[PDB]
Amino acid sequence: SGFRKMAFPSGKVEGCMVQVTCGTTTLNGLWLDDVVYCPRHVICTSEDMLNPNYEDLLIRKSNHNFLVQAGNVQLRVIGHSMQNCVLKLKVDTANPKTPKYKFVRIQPGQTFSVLACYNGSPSGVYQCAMRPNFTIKGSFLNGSCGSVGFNIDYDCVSFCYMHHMELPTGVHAGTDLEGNFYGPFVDRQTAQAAGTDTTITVNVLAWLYAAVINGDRWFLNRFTTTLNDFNLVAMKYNYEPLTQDHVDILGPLSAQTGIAVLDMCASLKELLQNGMNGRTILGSALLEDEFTPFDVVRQCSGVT
Amino acid sequence: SGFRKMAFPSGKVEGCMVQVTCGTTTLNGLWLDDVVYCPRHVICTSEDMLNPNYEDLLIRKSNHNFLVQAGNVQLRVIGHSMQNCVLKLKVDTANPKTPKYKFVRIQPGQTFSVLACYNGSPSGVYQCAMRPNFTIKGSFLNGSCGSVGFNIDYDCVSFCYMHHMELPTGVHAGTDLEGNFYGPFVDRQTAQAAGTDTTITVNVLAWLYAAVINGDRWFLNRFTTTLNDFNLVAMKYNYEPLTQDHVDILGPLSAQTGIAVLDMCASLKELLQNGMNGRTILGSALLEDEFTPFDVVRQCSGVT
Ligand SMILES: *CC(=O)N1Cc2ccccc2[C@@H](c2cccc(C)c2)C1
Ligand SMILES: *CC(=O)N1Cc2ccccc2[C@@H](c2cccc(C)c2)C1
Repeated sequence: SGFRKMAFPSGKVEGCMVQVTCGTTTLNGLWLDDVVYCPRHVICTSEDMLNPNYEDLLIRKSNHNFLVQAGNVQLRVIGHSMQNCVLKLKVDTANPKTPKYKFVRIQPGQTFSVLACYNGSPSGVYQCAMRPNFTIKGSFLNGSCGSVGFNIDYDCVSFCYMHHMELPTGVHAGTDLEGNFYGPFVDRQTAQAAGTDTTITVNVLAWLYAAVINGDRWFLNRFTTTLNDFNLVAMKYNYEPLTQDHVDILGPLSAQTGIAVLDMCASLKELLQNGMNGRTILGSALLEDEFTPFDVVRQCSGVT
Repeated sequence: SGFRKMAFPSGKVEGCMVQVTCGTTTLNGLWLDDVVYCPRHVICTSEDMLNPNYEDLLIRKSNHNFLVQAGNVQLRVIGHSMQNCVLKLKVDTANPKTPKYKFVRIQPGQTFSVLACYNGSPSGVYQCAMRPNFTIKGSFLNGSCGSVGFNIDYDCVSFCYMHHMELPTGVHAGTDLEGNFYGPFVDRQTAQAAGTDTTITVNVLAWLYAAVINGDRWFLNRFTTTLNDFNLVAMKYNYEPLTQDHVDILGPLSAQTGIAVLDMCASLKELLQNGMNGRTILGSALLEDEFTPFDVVRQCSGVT
């Protein structure tokens, strides 16, 4: 028992991190097979970030201008191309530690682990969620760009995020591994504001099921609700609307605990209306929304 | 910017995890050099756990009864000994992935990362703290025993914990890598209750400094306090007493922010007395105590 905000083991991703330097800018790269993926703003100076024309800036860059170092050894760059907001640097050596992998573009509400790196070296690993406004709340300082987000299914690493920037409010924006930003963000030092950071309702419900499985049951009430009634309350509290697809995904958790999804929705409704009253659920004084129903099942069953 | 509960990159520890089976019990082992470390209760049946005499149970075990599997390959056990509550299984092959390592016995309040494993395979990584009552609040199911806690300083892994058991209240107990339990716990299926889980005051203050560094400043007040005055309030709220050693350790954070330690103590005092009033600090509605002053410095500076 016990329920923790758990990240995937980072080993498979650590074996892929490299340092990429272009001129005076150093960030992180992801080395998979004979390609190193990194944010295209590695070619920019801080001054260029104000209004960069990446195709124009890239004309002045040759293969030998991208310095790629894996550990303490230099990789030879034999090609380079820009795909959306990422650069793909073809190297002459396939990464011997390349795991089985996929590039996936996740949906808001989905969680993933981030291996934060500086100068191609891992500093730490934590669990994130793609927010409903397409930002993430990470921990990223200067030099962290190029750090990646991922999920693992047994031996296959699905890369879903690459860090590119911090908004003026301290929230983070980045791309999938094809270089497409999540949300409307652009890789430019311009004021870009995030939309409403709503709460991932299906994730809160999943975490309420994890709480019941682990002994925290004080919040269970004598009520039930309907999707429409619940959603009127959810809208009022800036919670994402709950759909029948979300109810379906919670099915296994509902089955394991014997608590119908709509009954858990009514418990959540009373928690929103009445508050926690100084109490905690799984050591938290707020409703946690960065565990998906799949994460709850995985952690509660011990998937390796 | 942004502040996350971050675990160390787990790669170096993943390369050490093995499966240890004795009879019908399977748990995790830590393979360092030519020795595999695992909880001595691997020799027990669930029935034996009620009142086990480990020396007696061990007489019936030979080297060939301990089945050690690293990945999908079997290791040959050429020796075995009991050191306190851990078994040391001498194998004929040194672990080729053994990192630089130390065995450290940590103090309450110190944090570490846990790589939770099942059948020698890693399922996830999370950050823990050794509580003041010598328990940890982990996420451990049956099969997780033998999973280890650790800290990393650049390339040296300091192993500090090995998981052995869950108390009837769902909190966890284990040993250092010499087999000595943290606290008064014994590896027996007997009712053992934990003492008061007090709050790690120095860690809360460190996290309040991290909040200020990251923009969360609403809680800063116009007051100051003394160690004795603060401690009268801390005792009332089941917080650990703050010492001049703790004040000294917070010095770098006090210097970076320009907020004197005793001024932050007064802010903490008002937070304890007045509550959060529905507000959050670094996305938490309660005062976080599982970041040490060293963790705050490390994360805020990007140590790899
Ligand atoms: C993520 C990171 O480390 N940086 C540092 C950096 C170096 C060189 C150019 C730009 C940057 C930063 C930046 C600023 C404004 C916009 C974007 C997309 C990145 C991020
Ligand atoms: C940590 C873990 O997986 N287990 C399972 C287990 C297998 C075999 C014998 C005992 C145990 C469990 C246990 C029960 C009571 C006390 C202690 C020290 C361990 C823990």
